[PDB]
Amino acid sequence: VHLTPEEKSAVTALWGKVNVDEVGGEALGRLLVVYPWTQRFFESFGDLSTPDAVMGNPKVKAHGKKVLGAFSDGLAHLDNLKGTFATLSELHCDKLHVDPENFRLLGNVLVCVLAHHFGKEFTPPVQAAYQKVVAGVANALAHKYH
Amino acid sequence: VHLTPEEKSAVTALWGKVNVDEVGGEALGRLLVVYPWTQRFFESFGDLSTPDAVMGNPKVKAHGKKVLGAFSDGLAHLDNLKGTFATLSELHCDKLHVDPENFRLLGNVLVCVLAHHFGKEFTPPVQAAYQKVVAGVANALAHKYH
Amino acid sequence: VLSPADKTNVKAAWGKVGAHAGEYGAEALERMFLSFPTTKTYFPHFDLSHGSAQVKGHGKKVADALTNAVAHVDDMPNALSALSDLHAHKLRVDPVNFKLLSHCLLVTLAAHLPAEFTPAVHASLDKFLASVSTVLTSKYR
Amino acid sequence: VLSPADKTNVKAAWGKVGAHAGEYGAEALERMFLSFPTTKTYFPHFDLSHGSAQVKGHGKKVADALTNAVAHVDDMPNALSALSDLHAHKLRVDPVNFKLLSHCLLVTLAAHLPAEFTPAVHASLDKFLASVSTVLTSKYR
Ligand code: HEM
Ligand code: HEM
Ligand code: HNI
Ligand code: HNI
Repeated sequence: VHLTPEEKSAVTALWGKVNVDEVGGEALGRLLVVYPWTQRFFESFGDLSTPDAVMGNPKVKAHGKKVLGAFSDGLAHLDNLKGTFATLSELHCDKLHVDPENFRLLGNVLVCVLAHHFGKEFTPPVQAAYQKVVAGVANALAHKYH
Repeated sequence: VHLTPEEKSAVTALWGKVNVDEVGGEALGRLLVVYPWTQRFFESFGDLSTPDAVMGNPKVKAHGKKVLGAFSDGLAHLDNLKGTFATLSELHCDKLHVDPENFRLLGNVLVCVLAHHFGKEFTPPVQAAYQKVVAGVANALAHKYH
Repeated sequence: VLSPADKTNVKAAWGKVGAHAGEYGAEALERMFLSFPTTKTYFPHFDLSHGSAQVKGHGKKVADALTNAVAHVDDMPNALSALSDLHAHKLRVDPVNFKLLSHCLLVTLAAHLPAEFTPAVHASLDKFLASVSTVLTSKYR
Repeated sequence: VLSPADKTNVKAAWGKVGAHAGEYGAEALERMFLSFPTTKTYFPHFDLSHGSAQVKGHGKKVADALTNAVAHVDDMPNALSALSDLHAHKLRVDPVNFKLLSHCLLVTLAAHLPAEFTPAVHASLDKFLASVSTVLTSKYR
């Protein structure tokens, strides 16, 4: 993927209505609740023992902000996602030791969060465009693993 | 996928020793035995009732040879697998209606068949090169799906 | 395994879906076909574009199967036995596709149930759909 | 579900493996790290140098657990209970990686058991490794 011009416009239009800080915290939080083995990377974040403990965890929210911030910046470069995320790919491999499968899990949780926030506005074609985006971003973040 | 010059040599060298008739028949046969739901695409091949029937089936053997022949041709296009399998990708999508996940399953089985034949000669580094190849071929065959 | 809280959450959420089950089933299928084009390989005999009568009808069948699974949440292997037979011996959908439909069902529920689709309920529904999927692929080989 | 025929094939094949199990476990790990480098993200604390004693030691542990699972093939959930606890609560390896290790174990067996690795035995071993993987991820959430 390979987004169509109509899909790029749809992605950009919806994202203009997104509070990136807020959606970021929500997405990372839900990742850790729905797939709790992903908590393995965040022992230093403190209390993750209940859904509320995770979702309201200040360090989770803070991290979610920086993660979706990087995601947001990448939306300006949909034709070169691999290059855009190359240094973050290398970092997540060499320094953070994060299985790239986690990027796929986060992408699908993000899509759920967008649907939750936007409701009927998150139409099936709009979802399809965002699925291309989160797949591209996950693939790009996985690309420099070795 | 991006093979190293050293891996390209290892792939080509091992393949020069491959009996495509045997390996092709064995690979398609084992696909149908190990993952029997894949038999859904080959009802016209006749008797697939037992493992012996599958492996000994003339149409299974003939098809396996043909499939591996196309695979072999792809080995001469390692820097452009997408281009060389573009036609077959469209075919499998639009005419054959084959879920591309099956390409990965076949790749798995092929690697097992190569290991079975070559034994200790199928070293971990040689396997790693061939995993790059089968992933590349599967991705190339899936690339034109729509 | 589904926890007591999971089962409470699934029953509550699906109960709220209520009469919309069939509509939401069809919407999840459409979302799947658009988002994951490889899933269309299982429906070459279908009209898959928006407003499809075949998709609407199939959505109802899928939804009704899920409703039955919820009603028998402690005995899904047996409640779904005939359906798992059909999947194993006829439909023979590759297991990866169940995750794709499950995701699209979650997206559909999130889009329609703002108050109900909490993180905990989200987690429970994902487990539930994974468990249903496991039952439906349990007889493949 | 593992059929009685599956269990016969697995017991026979693993019996042939015998005291080579530890060696084959290490080889399967080596094959996995090379073929599927993302799996190395679970071992940053390991020495992954060629012929690593730490990797060989881990191969032995993996093999011993599999040998125990073969010996208790009728009741693997109970036999692997402590190990499944550790995986769910501490190791927390993403489920996709179990298929990668399973494949590399099959490749290793195929390379060492030219006579025993028939299509039927291949199928049974694949089902067995998938079943072990299911038990090891059964308490994840
Ligand atoms: C859209 C996907 C993602 C993006 C764009 C992203 C981006 C980032 C960025 C910008 C940083 C800070 C880098 C630095 O410290 O120099 C970071 C750190 C980190 N990321 Fe990712 N990330 C993503 C997904 C994930 C996922 C899914 C996980 C694990 C489940 C993860 C685990 C981590 C960890 C553990 C850190 C270090 C946190 C710390 O400082 O304690 N990331 N990420
Ligand atoms: C490396 C992977 C593969 C390659 C290179 C390949 C290649 C080919 C080729 C060259 C043909 C004949 C094209 C023609 O007749 O014009 C073919 C046909 C076909 N392929 Fe594939 N194939 C691959 C994998 C698969 C898999 C995994 C499946 C299903 C599980 C599959 C299903 C079929 C079917 C059903 C046909 C038509 C057979 C018939 O005529 O009845 N292929 N393939
Ligand atoms: C991507 C493919 C795919 C997936 C993921 C999937 C997942 C599911 C799930 C998952 C939770 C459920 C509950 C479910 C339920 C059903 N499916 Ni699915 N099915 C799929 C492809 C089919 C196909 C194809 C048919 C046949 C439809 C037809 O009309 O020919 C089908 C038929 C059915 C029927 C009708 C049975 C009958 O006619 O007796 C039910 C019920 N199903 N399917
Ligand atoms: C790719 C990652 C991965 C996979 C797929 C995997 C799959 C498996 C399988 C599948 C059939 C088996 C039988 C198995 C068995 C074991 N693993 Ni695994 N493990 C994995 C990564 C680990 C890690 C990491 C450890 C901790 C090692 C250490 O010593 O720090 C581990 C620890 C163990 C131990 C040691 C337990 C103890 O110390 O009490 C056993 C036994 N395992 N692992």
